[PDB]
Amino acid sequence: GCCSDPRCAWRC
Repeated sequence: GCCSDPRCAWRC
């Protein structure tokens, strides 16, 4: 999950 994974979570 984007919002879960820190490397994606910033985009969320």
